[PDB]
Amino acid sequence: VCSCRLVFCRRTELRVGNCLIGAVSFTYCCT
Amino acid sequence: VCSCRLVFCRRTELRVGNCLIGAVSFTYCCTRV
Repeated sequence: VCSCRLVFCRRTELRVGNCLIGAVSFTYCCT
Repeated sequence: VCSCRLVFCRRTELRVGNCLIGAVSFTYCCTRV
């Protein structure tokens, strides 16, 4: 499952891309 | 729950932004209420 986080992904996740919400790039993380 | 979809969200969902994955800009969608 994936989560849009603020900065870091969890130790259980890898960064797959960005989640862009109102001109700000959050970090898209998947297990 | 939120999802990355191609092109359109579902009717019952809120379009909240985009998932940028590799070359593709997907639509970031979340379930309403």
